[PDB]
Amino acid sequence: FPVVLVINCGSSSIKFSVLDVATCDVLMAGIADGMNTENAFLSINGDKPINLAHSNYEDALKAIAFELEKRDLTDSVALIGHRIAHGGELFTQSVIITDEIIDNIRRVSPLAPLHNYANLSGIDAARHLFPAVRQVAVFDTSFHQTLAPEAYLYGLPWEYFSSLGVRRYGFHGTSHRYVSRRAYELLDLDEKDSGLIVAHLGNGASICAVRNGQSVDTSMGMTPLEGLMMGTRSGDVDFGAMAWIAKETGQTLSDLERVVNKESGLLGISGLSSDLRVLEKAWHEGHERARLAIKTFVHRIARHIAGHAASLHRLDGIIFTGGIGENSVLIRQLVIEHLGVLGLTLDVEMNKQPNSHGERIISANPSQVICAVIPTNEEKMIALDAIHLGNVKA
Amino acid sequence: FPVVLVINCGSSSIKFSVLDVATCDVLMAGIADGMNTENAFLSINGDKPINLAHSNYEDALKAIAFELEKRDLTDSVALIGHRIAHGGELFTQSVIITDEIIDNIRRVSPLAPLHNYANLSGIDAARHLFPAVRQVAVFDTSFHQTLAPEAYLYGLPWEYFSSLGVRRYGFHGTSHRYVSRRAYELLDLDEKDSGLIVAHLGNGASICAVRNGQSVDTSMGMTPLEGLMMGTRSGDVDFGAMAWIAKETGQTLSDLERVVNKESGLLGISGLSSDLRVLEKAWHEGHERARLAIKTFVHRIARHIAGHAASLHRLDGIIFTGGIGENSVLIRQLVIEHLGVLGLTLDVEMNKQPNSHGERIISANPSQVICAVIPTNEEKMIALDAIHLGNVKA
Ligand SMILES: Nc1nc2c(ncn2[C@@H]2O[C@H](COP(=O)(O)O)[C@@H](O)[C@H]2O)c(=O)[nH]1
Ligand SMILES: Nc1nc2c(ncn2[C@@H]2O[C@H](COP(=O)(O)O)[C@@H](O)[C@H]2O)c(=O)[nH]1
Repeated sequence: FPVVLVINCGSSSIKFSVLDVATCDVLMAGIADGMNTENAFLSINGDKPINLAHSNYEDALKAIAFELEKRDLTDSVALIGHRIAHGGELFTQSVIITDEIIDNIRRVSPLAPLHNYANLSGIDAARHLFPAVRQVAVFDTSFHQTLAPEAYLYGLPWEYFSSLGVRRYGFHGTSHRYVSRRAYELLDLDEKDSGLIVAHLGNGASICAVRNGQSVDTSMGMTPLEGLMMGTRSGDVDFGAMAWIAKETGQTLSDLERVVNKESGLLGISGLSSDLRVLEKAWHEGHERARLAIKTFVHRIARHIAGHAASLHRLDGIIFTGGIGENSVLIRQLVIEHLGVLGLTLDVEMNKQPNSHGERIISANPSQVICAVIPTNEEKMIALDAIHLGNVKA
Repeated sequence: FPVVLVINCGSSSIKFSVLDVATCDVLMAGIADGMNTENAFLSINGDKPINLAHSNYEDALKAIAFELEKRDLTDSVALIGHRIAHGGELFTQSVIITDEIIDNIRRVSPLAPLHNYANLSGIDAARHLFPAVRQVAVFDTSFHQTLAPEAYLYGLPWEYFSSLGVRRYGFHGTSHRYVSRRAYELLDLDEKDSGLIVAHLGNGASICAVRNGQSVDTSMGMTPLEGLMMGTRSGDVDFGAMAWIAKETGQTLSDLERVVNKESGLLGISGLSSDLRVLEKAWHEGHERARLAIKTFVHRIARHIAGHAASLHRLDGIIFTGGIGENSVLIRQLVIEHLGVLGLTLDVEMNKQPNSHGERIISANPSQVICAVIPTNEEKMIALDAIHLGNVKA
């Protein structure tokens, strides 16, 4: 009864999951949170908060690995999937990890210094602890390499693209990929004759146009800072204004990189929370700055959704996913309210239902376009890729 | 037989026109080009290139004023209109120039140091040379103050908006205003029940959503650097990428402000020209970089047009204007080609015709939305405002 191990090595954390090959069901989940710090803890299911003080990426994985042998799971780890943040232009699909892969990942790491270099430390540690186990590298950017130049190029001088590698890459590729695959079934569509818009909304957020199967436009840019206004992230911002602010407050480019990435967004406007559950309540309690933060949020999502639709020959569906998209009744309706121009009519009884109802249509009959919610499973997709790559003979 | 004098004091030039009150027709046009330099010339109609060596904003206007008395026009200058670049949040409409106005213009000048401070020098000089003549200040930003916060706020911290005044303002307001007014007549619409998209495309470029008469969304931001990719201007650009480039080439914020504003855009990609007539030919001659520069241009216009439509309850028309929009057959069709999602069908015989045909529908019957071209007249609108403000008793 074989399983697949899934690893995501963030900036300050290691998120892991164990899935069954037969069912693709989670049999264990956990997190090694607060990495590299004076005190680092491991938490499986949120039941054991085992401390490890000053421990790094390798030492954590060793602790996690023990907690699998402790539960007699070591001998069943058939495959190991690794979430990779930035694949650049070198990775179009999912691959079996080899020296060539590690080497190519090292090459593109310049594009995302924080995330990528942690992923490599997660690969190397897994390479170590699991020898005969075939490993797979899954890229958050690969789904997007189907974009045309006219859609990925920036309005900057060519030198930057050809020499320095400056271009739009877009993120949440695995989420946008999975969600769209599922969307073909639920909406009874033809992948080769389809036009979808996928709104991944949560911690970080992006839109993606999926034409006839492939990604043809996405909101996030070279970094995850472009597109929609997000939790702590500003979203689209006038560079002439950023350069102006630099001249006023005397702040540096590095200073503003922090403000834009960590102090801006939903938090930035509200001066309250980078979280909807709070802000949604704050509005109802009469807070205006929070009401604006959400109206502004909603507005920028509708602008991009409708804008991304221009990359499709015909619009068939609009899909919500991520923490916010799946769970938030209000933002869903507010975003449709805004996109009445496309002849969208929402079925409020269908939109009322929580995330327990899973995959669900939320639009009515008169509506020109079908709306739906599909819970993303970044983990399931990583597994499926590896299970497929398991049949491969290297 | 009264006339109106129109003045536009750019960074390095003074563009002027003389219009008849009865007909709103141009009776004289000219330019004082290459200002403040070692040699500064004046050119009426392009017939006399009178040099003035080292001459400033006041001395040029004196020379222009003589060339009106020389043609017996001084005694007929009933009104003087002044193009003002940046009105901030203080000016919602056109006004008669008074001390209070000059004072308020001084207050908002921080938002556009280059343009605004030249406009004031144009007002002061005209104040001088014409005493009893009533003067009018017309703002390139005023039409846009009808925007909701959710549409003008940036994803930055609130402090910047409330204290520092950071927000979207949008430009080409007079062009977007005039064009839309005309569009109601040509398309037989009801201003109070209308939804237009106006694409001003030329030197600099912007889109504007006009719902039930008023501006509800525009592409340009606080500065004229946001929105579409333009001639020398980059357009929308990932700030995470600009901060990344800063870390690579070691360039400063001021360095990049120049690259983005002057070295980027159509010129930036092509490495050839900041002008379409050339690039349109280059493509046909087999140049790829120019072909991309235009495909990229087209694409970013369609993204914003469709995106701005989300600010309308219903889409009735799409309007092209400016040097590029009025004159370019190809870009018009390429932009419609891209916006097939909205059910746009273009009548190519109608699109073939040059700018001599003036105001003209270019879409067919099957098309869900009417397309049209309307030649902007920033000057005529400035006059009309002043002629209206001429009836006012101060
Ligand atoms: N309205 C609402 N928002 C939620 C709920 N659960 C999570 N969220 C939002 O989803 C975000 C987390 O996104 P995630 O990391 O899961 O993609 C949080 O900012 C939070 O506000 C819920 O039950 N209701
Ligand atoms: N294709 C084409 N483009 C033109 C023509 N005249 C002007 N343009 C374009 O319009 C731009 C000038 O915009 P303007 O300053 O008039 O708003 C130039 O970049 C130029 O390429 C024309 O006859 N054909």
